[PDB]
Amino acid sequence: NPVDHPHGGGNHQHIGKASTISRGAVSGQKAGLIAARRTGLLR
Amino acid sequence: SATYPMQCSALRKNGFVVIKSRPCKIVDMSTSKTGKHGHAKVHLVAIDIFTGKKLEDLSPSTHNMEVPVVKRNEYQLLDIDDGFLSLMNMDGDTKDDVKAPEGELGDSLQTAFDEGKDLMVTIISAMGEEAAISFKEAARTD
Amino acid sequence: AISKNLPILKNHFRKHWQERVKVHFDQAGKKVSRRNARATRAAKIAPRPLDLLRPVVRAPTVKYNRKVRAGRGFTLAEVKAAGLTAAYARTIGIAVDHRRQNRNQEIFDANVQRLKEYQSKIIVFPRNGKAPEAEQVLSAAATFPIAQPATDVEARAVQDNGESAFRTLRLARSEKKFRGIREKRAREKAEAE
Amino acid sequence: SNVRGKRGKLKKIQKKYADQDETERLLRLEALGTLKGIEKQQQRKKEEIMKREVRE
Amino acid sequence: GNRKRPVPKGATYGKPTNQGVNELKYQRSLRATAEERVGRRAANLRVLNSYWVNQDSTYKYFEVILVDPQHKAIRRDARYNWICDPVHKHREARGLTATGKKSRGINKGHKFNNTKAGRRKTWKRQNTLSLWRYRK
Amino acid sequence: SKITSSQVREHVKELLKYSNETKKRNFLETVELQVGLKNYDPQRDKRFSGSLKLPNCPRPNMSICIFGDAFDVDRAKSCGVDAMSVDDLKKLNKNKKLIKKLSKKYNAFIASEVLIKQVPRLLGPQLSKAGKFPTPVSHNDDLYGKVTDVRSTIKFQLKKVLCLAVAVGNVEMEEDVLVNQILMSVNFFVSLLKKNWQNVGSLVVKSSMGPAFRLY
Amino acid sequence: TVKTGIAIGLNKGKKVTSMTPAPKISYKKGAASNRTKFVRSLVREIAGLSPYERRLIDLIRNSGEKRARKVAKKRLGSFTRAKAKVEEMNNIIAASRRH
RNA sequence: GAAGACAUUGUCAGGUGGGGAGUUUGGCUGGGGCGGCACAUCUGUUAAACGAUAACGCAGAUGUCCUAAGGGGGGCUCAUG
RNA sequence: UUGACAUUGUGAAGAGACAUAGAGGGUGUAGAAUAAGUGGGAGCUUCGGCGCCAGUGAAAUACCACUACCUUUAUAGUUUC
RNA sequence: UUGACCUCAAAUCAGGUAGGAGUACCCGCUGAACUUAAGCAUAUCAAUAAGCGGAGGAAAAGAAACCAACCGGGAUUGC
Ligand SMILES: [Mg+2]
Ligand SMILES: [Mg+2]
Repeated sequence: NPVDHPHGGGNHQHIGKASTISRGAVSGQKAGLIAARRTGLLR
Repeated sequence: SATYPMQCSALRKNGFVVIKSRPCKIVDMSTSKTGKHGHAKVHLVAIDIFTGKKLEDLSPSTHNMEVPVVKRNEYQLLDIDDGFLSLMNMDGDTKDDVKAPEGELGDSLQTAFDEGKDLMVTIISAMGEEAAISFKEAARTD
Repeated sequence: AISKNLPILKNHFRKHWQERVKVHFDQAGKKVSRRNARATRAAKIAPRPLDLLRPVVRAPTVKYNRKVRAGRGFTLAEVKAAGLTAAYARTIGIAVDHRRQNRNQEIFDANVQRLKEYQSKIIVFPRNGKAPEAEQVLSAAATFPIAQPATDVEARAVQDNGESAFRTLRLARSEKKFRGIREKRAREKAEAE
Repeated sequence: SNVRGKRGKLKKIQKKYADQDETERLLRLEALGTLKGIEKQQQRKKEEIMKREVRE
Repeated sequence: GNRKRPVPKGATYGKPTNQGVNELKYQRSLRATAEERVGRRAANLRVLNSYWVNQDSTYKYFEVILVDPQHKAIRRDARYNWICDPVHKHREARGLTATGKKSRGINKGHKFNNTKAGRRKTWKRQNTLSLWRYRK
Repeated sequence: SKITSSQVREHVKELLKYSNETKKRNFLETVELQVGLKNYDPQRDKRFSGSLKLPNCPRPNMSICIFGDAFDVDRAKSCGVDAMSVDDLKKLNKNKKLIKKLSKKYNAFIASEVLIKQVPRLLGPQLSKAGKFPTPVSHNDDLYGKVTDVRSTIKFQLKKVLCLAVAVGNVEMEEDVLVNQILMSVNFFVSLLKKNWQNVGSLVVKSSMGPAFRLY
Repeated sequence: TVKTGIAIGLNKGKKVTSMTPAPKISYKKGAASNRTKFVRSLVREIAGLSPYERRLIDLIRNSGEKRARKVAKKRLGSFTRAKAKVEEMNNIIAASRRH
């Protein structure tokens, strides 16, 4: 539920905004990939 | 005044808006109801005329957005030197304040002036900054 | 809220004003206890007159300088002119104020005269012996009343010499108004080589 | 170093990247993609000179 | 330094005029809280005065003078036996020392109309409604 | 204004004292104002350009050519000013050496409203490169009046160099006229200049064959 | 400084005969005594100068009293204290030049 | 041992900051919402031959333009056939 | 998170920026030559020589000043890194 | 070696003192919101309620780094 997490809520299970989180984010916001330089599976 | 207010629903495609203090020209408009009871929200996608960047936004439809005054003006080239065009107005006025275009428009204009056509230049004014957008050739009055 | 043709009221009752309401039910009882305190104090100081001698003195502002009233205490210069030290005056019942000054000779003379009459009227007992009892009065202020000075006589001769007393006031106000600009013009005239 | 904003970058390099061998640095730069940007900027400069020559 | 408002995570639960947490200042002085801690340490003594001796970025340093009201040299010596009167218990806690009166604003003058006989005393005096027997 | 009229009067006095009495020259000496502007960038900032017409002429005798039509040439016969027709300009046939010779011949050019369109097409851009471009004239206006006007024109244009110079007037004029013209030229310069009287690097008054005098 | 007798003007007020009372000793609180002058001179000799006073000495030596007064007005509270401080530092410069 | 007048700490200043706080989120209306503006105005009509007179009645219009397209004078007569 | 001030003392070097005192300097080609640009200038001359007409060159040459950009020394200098 | 001084300790050392209660009134700290503004955020409620520290029969203040501008007044408190 959206009261419990930033990712919670919605009529479909989806994140909403981007899951890469700034290093300057605050407690309660840092849920996801913190300060990611890149994402995805490299080949 | 330089700029005047307008309503989002009063806006329509190929019109000028102010987004983040930039003169922008709309390419896309889309309205979606917020909630079943509520008013629709306007999503605006626009392109800056000077820089070419894409700027978008979402406002209430009843909200008022700022709109610039855009004037397109017609001039004849005199010289292209040091990246600054020199233009010639009807009644013989001359301005050299316009900087030359830096893209493929500027390259095509430079080649056309080098090989010697009489070139008709359209320059636009919006919110105190000046640029050249297009050039043609005078079919008559050679 | 706002209504018919009535004056605009300003009633400051938007705090918890009912927590601070002082109704003086004890006016009569407080007066009775106040008289009881005065009587027991007089019995405690049984020869002495229940209050010190106060000087006559001129009231401060321009609204009240036409009147004269009672002060806190006598000046040290006044008690030295009366011919007794400040400590001795305080012991024999004269209020002394160390922080007021004498700039007015009439007030100074009135206070010196008032001290002379007080020293003539009192009886000072010896510190050791007989104590010749002397039936106190209760108010040195009532035995030495403050009298307004007579400023003039009630009938005189008319002395008119043609200034109308309005032109004089107007010219005085005008020269005060244009004082400093005239010395400014005089200074620049003097320093004009 | 005289130009503005150089010092702020220098502080960072000293703080965290001081113990980097050149080989390690090169690998990191490639992964970050910084190297590609430098190359592109240089390429654009080469392009500018080329255009002038073509006009001539 | 300042006094941080002791609220959990900075939430004040009120109007935005009271949302300040960081730049709030304590109304008493560091000298005052220093001598108050010294009085709590030695409750059998009486705080007379205090003075600055030193400081750095983190601390301010004071020296507190205290007098023992049970010692016979202060029970006698009439210049100082006024401190043995029970109305002088914890003068530094009631703000009766020099810096306490300075912080309470006790001074003569037109600049001290709010705080001259006590701020709360004057507030009660001019917020009282006075009604007489024969209503004026 | 940082510059004061009494200081201008003083500096004009020793300027005319040197030019007239002590070392007289056979040619008539023009008084020059040479300015340099400060904390300014030609590349980024807007390039200011402006013109003013002085009441008394700085240069009465400077050479001017009138490109003109039939009516303009017929009036130019009465004015006594040199002119070549549209047929003459076509006879020139865009030859660079001869048009460069014409550009060095004539300091100023006056052209008709009709023919000012094809003045670039017949002549090319070397007039804009030199900085002598023809000024428009109409059938209604007087040619000799506009010759007097162009001879009294003062123009400030930024270009690329951060220093400008104009000719205020002759040495031979009267002192109050010279003071008034140099004051109105400095006022016009600071009116064109943004952030006025603080982007003024230096103002120099000089006479032809004369030393420089520094006004701030 | 006598009054005029009328209610307005420059010296308005009632004419009363004056007394010129004896001067109060508290009116001479800031007066300098010989003993405190001697103490102040000795401790100035012992302690020397503070760093802002040293840089003020350099400002009178180099940049003049106007810049010295501006810096002293920034350093101390008011312009009056700045003027007095610059005056006494100029006295120290003169005395050290005599030394 | 390490580090060193740099971190730390204190006070100001800029940035970031739904992690959190407080608050707001027009009206008319043949229910409300969408639509429209009947929300400040103007012409003709409804309008019942003084005036006034309603509806989300009908047909339209306004947020400008003009140093003359203002003021005075003189001369002349227009559309059309 | 970033900057300033304080905590915060003690020593050496190397750069940079201003103030105001003065010096010198500018080579694509063509063109008699080494063209930093501007603006005046048709006469200036000290040689009776140099410019001007004329050659070339985008830009023309004497004789004047101005403004940048460089290098360059010094101060009981002012300072920053 | 011995005897001092300074500073810091230990004693079920000799003798004392503080805490807690009460809290109507008093001296301080800390500190809201409901409410009013016909909405609401500055404001208001209120320098209040709640919370904390400290006294007495009263407390506090109090003998001018005052008020004034007059012919000057003269500690504090209260009406
Ligand atoms: Mg979700
Ligand atoms: Mg704290």
